[PDB]
Amino acid sequence: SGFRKMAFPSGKVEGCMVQVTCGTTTLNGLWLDDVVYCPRHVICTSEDMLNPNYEDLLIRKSNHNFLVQAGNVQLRVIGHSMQNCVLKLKVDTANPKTPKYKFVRIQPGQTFSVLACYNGSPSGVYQCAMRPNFTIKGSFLNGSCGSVGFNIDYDCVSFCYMHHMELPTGVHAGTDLEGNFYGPFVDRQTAQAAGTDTTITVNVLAWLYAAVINGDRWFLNRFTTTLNDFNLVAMKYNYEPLTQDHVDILGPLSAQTGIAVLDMCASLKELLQNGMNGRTILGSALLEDEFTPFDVVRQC
Amino acid sequence: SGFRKMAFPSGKVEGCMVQVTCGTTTLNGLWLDDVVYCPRHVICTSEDMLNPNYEDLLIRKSNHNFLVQAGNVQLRVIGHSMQNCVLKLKVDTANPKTPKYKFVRIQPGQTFSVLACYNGSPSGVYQCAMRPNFTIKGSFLNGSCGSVGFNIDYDCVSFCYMHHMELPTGVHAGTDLEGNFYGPFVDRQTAQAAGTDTTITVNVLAWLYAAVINGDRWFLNRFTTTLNDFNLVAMKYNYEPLTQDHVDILGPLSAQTGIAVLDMCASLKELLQNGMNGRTILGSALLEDEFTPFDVVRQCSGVTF
Ligand SMILES: O=C(Cc1cncc(Cl)c1)Nc1cncc2ccccc12
Ligand SMILES: O=C(Cc1cncc(Cl)c1)Nc1cncc2ccccc12
Ligand SMILES: [Cl-]
Repeated sequence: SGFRKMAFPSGKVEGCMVQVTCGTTTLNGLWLDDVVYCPRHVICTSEDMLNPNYEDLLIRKSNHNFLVQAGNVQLRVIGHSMQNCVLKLKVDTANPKTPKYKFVRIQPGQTFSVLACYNGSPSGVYQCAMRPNFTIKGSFLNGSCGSVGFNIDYDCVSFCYMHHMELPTGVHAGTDLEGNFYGPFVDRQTAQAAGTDTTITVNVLAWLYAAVINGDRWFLNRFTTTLNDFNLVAMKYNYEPLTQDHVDILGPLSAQTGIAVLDMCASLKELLQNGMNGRTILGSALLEDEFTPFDVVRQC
Repeated sequence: SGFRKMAFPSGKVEGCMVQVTCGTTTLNGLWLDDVVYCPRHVICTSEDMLNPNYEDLLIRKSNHNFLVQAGNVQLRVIGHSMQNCVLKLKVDTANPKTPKYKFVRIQPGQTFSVLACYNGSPSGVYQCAMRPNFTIKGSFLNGSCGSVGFNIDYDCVSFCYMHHMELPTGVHAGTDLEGNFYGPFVDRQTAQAAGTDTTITVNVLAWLYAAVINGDRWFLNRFTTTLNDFNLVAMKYNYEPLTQDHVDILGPLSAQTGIAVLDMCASLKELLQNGMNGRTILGSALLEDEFTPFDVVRQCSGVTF
């Protein structure tokens, strides 16, 4: 019993964190096999942050301009290339602690663990979700760039995020491990704003199922709803539309608890209308949307 | 920016997790040097659990009755002994991944990271606090016994908790690494109930400072209070008393934000008597009490391990 925001154990990722220095800038890199991946903005100066020409800046660099430190050992860069917004530094040593891994691009609503790092050293691990506006609500200070988001599948690490920047509202933007940004963001200091965020509806429903599995039933009601009526109500509270894919994904939780998805959708509509009235669900006074249907099944 | 419930990086502890099997029971063990530590209830049957004589049950066991598995390698047990509610299995191999470590007993209100394990394999890591009623509000399924709680200080792991059981309310009880239970709990299948819990006041204040550091100031007010008046109010809402030690510990956060501790207590007093009024603090509609003053400083200053 119990329901916690739970991150994956970070050990497999910790053995991959290195420090990358280029001139006066120091950030984190991910060392897998003989390649160190890091945000390409490590090559930028003060004059190169509004409109950097990364191809132009990178061509002026030599391998010895990149200082890579893995623990107290300096690694030798023997090649460099850019793939979208990530810099790939070929090193003369394969990381002996390289886990079984994959690079996966995730969709909004998906969760992942973040190993927040500074100077190539892991400082904390937390859990977050890719918001519908493609930002993440992380906990990051200056120097955290290059920190990664991941999930674990048995013994395989799926790297899904690399931290690049903090937007004016304090939220964070980054890329997959192929350097493709999540969202309409660019690695430039030009004025950028995250779109209005919305609640991840499928995740809230999954968390309501987690609460039922844990014995919390106060919010249940005798009503059901059509998918369309639910979506008309949901949109008014800035909740993401619930698709037939989401209904299908909630099938196993629906089968386990005996509460049909549209029946739970009517509970959610009622909660949105009434609030909680001094009550909590799984120790929370707000509807939690950073647990996917997959997370709920795994944890329960 | 941002404020998350953040656990310590679990790698140093992951390299210590092993699976311990005794008869039909399988749980987790902590392999440090040449000793595997695990809950002594691994030697119990369902009947033994009802009223166990652990000295009697342990004397009947031989080293070969304990199957210890570290990854896909079986370790050989060469000795066994009991220290309070923890079983210590001497193995013929020192764990090459043994980090610098200490066994520390924590106080209620202190936080720590839990590496939840099943079959000697780490499955998740989460941050929690030792409640004032000595339970932890964890997330554990059957097979999680032997999962450990820890903190990291520089490169040293301080092991502070080992999971033993789930109480009827769904909360969890366990011991320090010397086998001494936190709280008035016993390792027996019997009627046990956690006491009425209270809010960790010093931690709520630390989290209010974290909110101010992150730009959330709506709850601040012009008022201050005496420590006695605050404690009279706090006692009424099932909040732990705030001591002069807690006030001193909140000193650095008070200096950084410019809000005296008793000034933040007057904000907390008003939050208690009046509620949040539709507002949130750090994305929460409840006052969070599972971040200590040290956790707030660590997170808002980026300390690494
Ligand atoms: O945002 C940047 C640098 C940067 C700026 N403009 C564009 C790019 Cl691609 C990168 N860094 C930071 C990341 N995360 C949290 C931070 C908290 C404080 C200060 C800096 C932080
Ligand atoms: O509580 C026990 C076994 C036990 C029973 N009586 C006394 C002792 Cl010392 C130990 N196990 C469990 C621990 N944590 C979460 C669990 C969720 C479901 C089922 C079992 C769980
Ligand atoms: Cl402090």
